[PDB]
Amino acid sequence: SSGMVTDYSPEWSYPEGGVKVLITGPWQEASNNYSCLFDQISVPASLIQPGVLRCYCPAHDTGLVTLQVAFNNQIISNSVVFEYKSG
Amino acid sequence: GMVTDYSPEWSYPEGGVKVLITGPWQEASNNYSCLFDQISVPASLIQPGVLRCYCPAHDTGLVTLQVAFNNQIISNSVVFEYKSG
Repeated sequence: SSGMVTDYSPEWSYPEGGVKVLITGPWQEASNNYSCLFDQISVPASLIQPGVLRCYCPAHDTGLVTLQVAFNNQIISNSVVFEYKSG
Repeated sequence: GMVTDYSPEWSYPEGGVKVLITGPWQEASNNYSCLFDQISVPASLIQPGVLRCYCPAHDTGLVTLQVAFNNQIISNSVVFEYKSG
């Protein structure tokens, strides 16, 4: 299940967060221990189906941040840019 | 089959927003498309079960979003919204 993020949507959120984000990649594990880290802030993630993780982004100041996928809190993907826009 | 999820669920009237739609999409052939209130736009299979498309422009309001293959609808309809902006 370790590898690289193939896509994610949306690529941004307003500062208050609370936006669903889908992240695709080689995630296959059955165990419910996936999480997503936005600028190191962790939120739980759910495996919708093989290769598809869903999470609701956390609140964060405007700016660009790293978005990573972890399993048992261990980073298992590359970092991709996620943007918090002032809006 | 059925759409398992999709994101984002909305767009501004001008459209031009990337939308990922997940489900039982396995086909190898490059003939997937997405229908927004009957407006068709091409879609690409990023990887099994994952389709990417860029939504069309549309007047404010709720519309149906469906997945098709070879121009024939193969999924249920899910709500997609164009917000005033």
